[PDB]
Amino acid sequence: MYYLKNTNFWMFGLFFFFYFFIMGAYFPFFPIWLHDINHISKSDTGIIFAAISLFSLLFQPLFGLLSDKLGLRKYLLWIITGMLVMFAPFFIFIFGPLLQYNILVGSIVGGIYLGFCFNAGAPAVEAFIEKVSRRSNFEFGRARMFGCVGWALGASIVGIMFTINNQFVFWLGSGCALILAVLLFFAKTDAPSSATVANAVGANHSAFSLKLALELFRQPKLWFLSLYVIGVSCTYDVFDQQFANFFTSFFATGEQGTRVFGYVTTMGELLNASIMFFAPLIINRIGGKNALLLAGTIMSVRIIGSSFATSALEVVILKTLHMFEVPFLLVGCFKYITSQFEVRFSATIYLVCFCFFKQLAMIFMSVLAGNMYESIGFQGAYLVLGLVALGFTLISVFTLSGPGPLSLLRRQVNEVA
Ligand SMILES: [Hg+2]
Ligand SMILES: [Hg+2]
Ligand SMILES: [Hg+2]
Ligand SMILES: [Hg+2]
Ligand SMILES: [Hg+2]
Repeated sequence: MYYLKNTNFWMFGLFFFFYFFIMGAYFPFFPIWLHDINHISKSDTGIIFAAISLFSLLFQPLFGLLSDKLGLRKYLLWIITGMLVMFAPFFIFIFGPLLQYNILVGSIVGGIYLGFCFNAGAPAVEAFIEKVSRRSNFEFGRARMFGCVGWALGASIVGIMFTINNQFVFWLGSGCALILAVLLFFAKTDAPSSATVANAVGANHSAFSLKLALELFRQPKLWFLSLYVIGVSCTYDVFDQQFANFFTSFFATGEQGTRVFGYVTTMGELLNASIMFFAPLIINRIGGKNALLLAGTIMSVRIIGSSFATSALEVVILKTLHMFEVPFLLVGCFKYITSQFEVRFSATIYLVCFCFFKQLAMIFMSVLAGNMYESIGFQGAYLVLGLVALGFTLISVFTLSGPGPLSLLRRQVNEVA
């Protein structure tokens, strides 16, 4: 019972909530803002994203690999709030008024960093946050699942306030988020007490270097998954960047796609959370490769089925699919890698693939798409990618590591012993 009476948690669980609320604003209703407010084109919206990644690549490495040597000092994660402070002004006064104010290239860029206060940041947050509750102990797997209510809830009500007014919203971005978020930095915690008074006494560190990667580039198990991720991911994550202006049309007004598109993500959280608190064994029984393979066919169905969307309702089910696979793509991504590759390579794997590869591919495939959408329409563009996507999955069938090699009852045991 070191929670109801204890602080940090009862605190860093709020900051952790009041953050995602900012998400529930940004990441869902961005395209809408762009298209529906800045009447911005489909081959140009593309650029926005294409641009982002470059900084969700160009940052996660500088960030991520800093936060370590930061300690329990809040310095980084403080100058992240000094952004989510200036949300409104930026967005209304300099983002769109640079985008819309036609001069695009040059400005997208000059506004693709407050893109990091989410992608690079979010982890930089979560990460730093646990060390906060690795010290004043409790477990945060009960603290984050506190901050996962803010996005769910932040979604619905922003869909509503967006129609009421697409701008009141950019003001809860600052208040709703900044002030409180950073006011939750006055009760803050520090100074190392009955364990680890240096970065080596109790809590170690997980490093990566040159020659490991050179041994990874060596390993084939990589090249094949490195494919599955670059092929069937970068891909499907394009479909999702703009599968909103597609969703919207189908309905009566604008207060439809919107007021209700939000209504779905939201009603598609529980469905996601209640699936996962479950997914573990579901996976360690179903294997790993298959847990991705499953994750695969779905997202591919999703893409494909979208090139056929003739009904609004449809796109409403074509949606539920999404948060119906992220668990498997996520839980799968793990229980697999850590089952086919060396513990030492681990973290490395998550750069040689994620913070570096997909982010590159995804960067281009956003523009290939960007244009393409406006060449055969979402639908047609959709008939392309989706097919491409579902194409790699089939391959990957042969490309991925077996469910039981020569040492699974000898090389892997970590959750068992
Ligand atoms: Hg907010
Ligand atoms: Hg791709
Ligand atoms: Hg969650
Ligand atoms: Hg993942
Ligand atoms: Hg990177």
